[PDB]
Amino acid sequence: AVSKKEVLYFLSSKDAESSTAVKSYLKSLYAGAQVEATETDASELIAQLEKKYLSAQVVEPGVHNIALPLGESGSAPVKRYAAELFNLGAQAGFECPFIEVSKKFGQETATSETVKDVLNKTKSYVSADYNAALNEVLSSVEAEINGPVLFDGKTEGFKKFAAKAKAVAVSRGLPADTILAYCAGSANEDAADKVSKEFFTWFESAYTADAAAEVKAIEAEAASILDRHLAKPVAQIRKEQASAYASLLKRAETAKGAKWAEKYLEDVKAVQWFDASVAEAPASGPKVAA
Amino acid sequence: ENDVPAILKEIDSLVSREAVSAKEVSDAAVALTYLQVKANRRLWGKVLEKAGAAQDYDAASLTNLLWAINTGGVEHFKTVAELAGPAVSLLPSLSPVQLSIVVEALGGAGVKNYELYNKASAVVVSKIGEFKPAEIARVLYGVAFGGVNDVALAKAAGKVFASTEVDSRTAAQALYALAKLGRADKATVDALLKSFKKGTESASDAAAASFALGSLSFKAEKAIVDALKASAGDLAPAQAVEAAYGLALSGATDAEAFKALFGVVAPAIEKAPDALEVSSLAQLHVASTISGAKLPAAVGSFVAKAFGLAADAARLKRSSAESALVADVAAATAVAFGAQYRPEVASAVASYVKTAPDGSVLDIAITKGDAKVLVQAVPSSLLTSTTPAKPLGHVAAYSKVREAQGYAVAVVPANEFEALPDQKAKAQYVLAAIKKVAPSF
Amino acid sequence: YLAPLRSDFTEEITAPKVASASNLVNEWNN
Amino acid sequence: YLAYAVTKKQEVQADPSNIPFDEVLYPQLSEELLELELSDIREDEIALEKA
Amino acid sequence: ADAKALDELRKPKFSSKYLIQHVSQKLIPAVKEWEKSYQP
Amino acid sequence: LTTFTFSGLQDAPVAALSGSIKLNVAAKAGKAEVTVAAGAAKAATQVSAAALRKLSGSKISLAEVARISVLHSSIQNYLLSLSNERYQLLSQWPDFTTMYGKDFYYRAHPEDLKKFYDAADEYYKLYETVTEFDSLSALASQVVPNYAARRRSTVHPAIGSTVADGAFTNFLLSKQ
Amino acid sequence: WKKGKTVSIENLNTVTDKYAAALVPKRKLALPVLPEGVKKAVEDFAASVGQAKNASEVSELLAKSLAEKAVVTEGGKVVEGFSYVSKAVAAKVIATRRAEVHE
Repeated sequence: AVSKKEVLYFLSSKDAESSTAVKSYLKSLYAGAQVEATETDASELIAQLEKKYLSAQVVEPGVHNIALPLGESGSAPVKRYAAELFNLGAQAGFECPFIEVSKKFGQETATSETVKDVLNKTKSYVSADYNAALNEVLSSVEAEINGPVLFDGKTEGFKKFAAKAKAVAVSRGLPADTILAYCAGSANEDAADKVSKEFFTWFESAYTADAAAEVKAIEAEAASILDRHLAKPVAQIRKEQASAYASLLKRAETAKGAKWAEKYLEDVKAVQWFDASVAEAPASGPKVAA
Repeated sequence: ENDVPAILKEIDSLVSREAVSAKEVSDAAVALTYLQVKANRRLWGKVLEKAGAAQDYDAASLTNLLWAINTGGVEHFKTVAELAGPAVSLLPSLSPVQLSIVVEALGGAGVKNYELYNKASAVVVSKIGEFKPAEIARVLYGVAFGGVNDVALAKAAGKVFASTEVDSRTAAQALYALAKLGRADKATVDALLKSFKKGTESASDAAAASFALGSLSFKAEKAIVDALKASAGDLAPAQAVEAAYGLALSGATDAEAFKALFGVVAPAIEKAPDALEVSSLAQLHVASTISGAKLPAAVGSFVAKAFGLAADAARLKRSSAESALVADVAAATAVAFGAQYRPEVASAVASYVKTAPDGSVLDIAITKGDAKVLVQAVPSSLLTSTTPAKPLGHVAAYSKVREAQGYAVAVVPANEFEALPDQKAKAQYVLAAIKKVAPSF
Repeated sequence: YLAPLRSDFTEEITAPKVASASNLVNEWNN
Repeated sequence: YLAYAVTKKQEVQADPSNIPFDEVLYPQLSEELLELELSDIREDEIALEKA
Repeated sequence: ADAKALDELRKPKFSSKYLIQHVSQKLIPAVKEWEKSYQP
Repeated sequence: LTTFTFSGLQDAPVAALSGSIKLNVAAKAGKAEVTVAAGAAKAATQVSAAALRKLSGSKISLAEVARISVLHSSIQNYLLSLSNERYQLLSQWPDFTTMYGKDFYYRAHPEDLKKFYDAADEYYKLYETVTEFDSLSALASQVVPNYAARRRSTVHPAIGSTVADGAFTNFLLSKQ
Repeated sequence: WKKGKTVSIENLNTVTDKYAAALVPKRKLALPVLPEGVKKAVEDFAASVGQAKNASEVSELLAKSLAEKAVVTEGGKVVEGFSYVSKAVAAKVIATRRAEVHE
């Protein structure tokens, strides 16, 4: 059963095993069961850890339900794949990726006075091809002041760095004037409309190029896994795979009583139903209850 | 010589062969909506399997397909969102009546394609006399539900809806598009509310204009609500909820209209209670409260818990700038009720987080004896997207349900709250808002 | 057909490590 | 697939005209496989004419 | 036997979801007993 | 889809575009008589303007019945399409069995016939492993778990470098 | 096998026809099997003249007389004047030549 904080996370979720846990919970509440009071407890560090591990139970069956657009031509399979992961972010409680990674910046650098310590605590989230181009330009503005460039904004020594880092950001290809004019806004709704149409033209060309770089790495991983496997004789392949299949079954049979190992071996019985339901009618496929 | 299941088997053998082209998969889909084939899901699945496999696409077969997907009510996100590839490639090739069908179908399915709706709005704002007003509401329904807040189109649509009087189905699509954008421009809504006096042939657009008014909180216009009390058998139980929720939010008291609408949804929940979303079971409890019309004893107690469920789920998945606003408003609520120092505001805002009677959690809930006051912060996602920026109709939905639980909901909107410069001005804004609702505090 | 179950998070935001083209099309053409 | 392959292989292997005769296929080879064995005897016959 | 369901057949099979659940069922109740008992 | 859709019998398709199925509608004032002809069968029913509007009241919401998952079957479909590009170049292999006769055995150098018989044994090694298509499903499970861990990001499932770089300039080139 | 397509059994079978068409030798003896249409019409003629008990012997000599002068066909056509020395004739040349050198 679910712990009533999982089932609040699975309401806007749309995978199968989470909706049938919701639907049997809503069928219990139709038969007069009391909805248990959700906890007004679990302080700021424990609340961010439950949100970390309940979002990952919405993301994990959702990622396995998104077909990769491997070996497709065009942007719309890559835009479908990116839109399904956007919607998986919203179903799991994430915001927009722009609003969720900039929250990661301002959280990791809450205590930063100099921008060299910004550029070292946001190292995991910024590309090293871009972290280096902001560190080389930093040491030139460090050469003009011969004092550490501050994370102040009011400082004029930062204002000449922010005009040099804007020259770096346009060199990568990303419009730093359009990005800044979106998250700041404007007064009228007509001049803010044209900059949102120009941010979302960058943003869609941004997240497509992250999805397409993810597809081009799965395509390159699968093509090197296959070409290594096609160089084996077929007798080696069948026993390398039967050794890997049997070792991975035994790890789920060593684990007794665990919920994951009970569900692992129950899905092995559901794959063998799929192979057996196809053998009865192969022009029809698997037989669904209809 | 009149065979429906023998023509389904000949459509099934048309899309089960190996090289089905675009025109044959388009016309198999068109034939499945005119035949109304909701019962056979696998035959609809064989069509959308070949609809993704089809590589040719001219302007005619793409719009016949996307019409059939949208009209038939068939949802598959992977197939439809990859049909936006043909659409951006065929976009100058499309007629203005054809461009209205693809954007209404790709928008209504939720396809996040900013390159499509940017170029498909640019041909409406450039060639606006070329588009019939029914075709402007289709593009407006598409760009709104595709996640684009394109107000350059929403202004150019309103110039047409005041110049030409539109159909009732045309207006209710335009109201539904403006309700999701959250615009509530009374210069455009009232130009569309005069289309609902010639009668409405569908209940699905009388229910949708009902939802779109209450989401902007205008009011019920007396010819929508009496169109809804006679044709509330044409509506699905997920559609009759959003009719009654939209009438309750606009302030309708025609309780026999609510007898008609609740006569659909109550036997549907009694057959399968898990048939509706928990977001729609909560929109029933708002509608069963503000109009006050009752439900069965097994239903109205069940949807009362599903307001407690659907309000917690929106609190766990809080926008983190709403979490920054609630903990800011609760701090000003601690200063307003007397707390000069930080160990007093930190120990007071932890005491404001009492539990609601339905099981949910209220964030700023103050109790003095027999009177309770709830403070509500409504950030920007629940605000109207225009310049006066009143809060949307869903904030009075949450208020009047809590007011029927014993609370006196004081609304603190963030367009007014965060324009204030310091914590003392923010505390007197919160204190004045509590005095306006329950002056005992 | 079954995989090892992993429960670990990705903290870095990195490039996805495109692997190198194996020479199997060039070896089999040889 | 396999059922046609065991009746196409047997349709060829039951026909006795398909038995490969190396003397019919390669006539110059079986006349040289003979003169390998006849030249080994001729070397024994030259050794007895010399004796 | 035959003909399972559709909602039984829509489940992704070898996802984690239950290592993530088994970890959070042994990390969240084990860390509430860390912050309730914490002095440096 | 959304809750309310607004299409049906207005700007509808009036005729089919292919010859495999013949479509005719009778656009009357209230209703419409459809004439559908597919193969040997014909259907001729009547659909109202308010009969198509009730069609999208209940949604179909198609979903895929996969053997393991939709992710895995999309990787295995790519390995099956990659294994075709290797099979197509084993289709272009020269028929070495046309040189199996003894008029090629005995004209040839004895070491260039060992190599020829080793290059024929090599083709059966390559061909019997490229048609081992039952091994492609276990190869797809070597791609899945490393991909699925990159999607368990603590930031977002859809985050990447180009977005997180462009959202650094909003963080850096704003004040502090 | 095409890209997303399937393999048809009427193409897997014409491939197996190309494998079994190489199992035939490109020059072969036309070794005659006596069919049932002729070996019964000969046994009919033998049983009408009352030799039904030795009727099996009459057919075998007709089979062997065609078998002994079986002709060599190269590509379905008969190569004329093609003489071959068999493996049982050539092993009789060896066995007499061994016996006349051993003596």
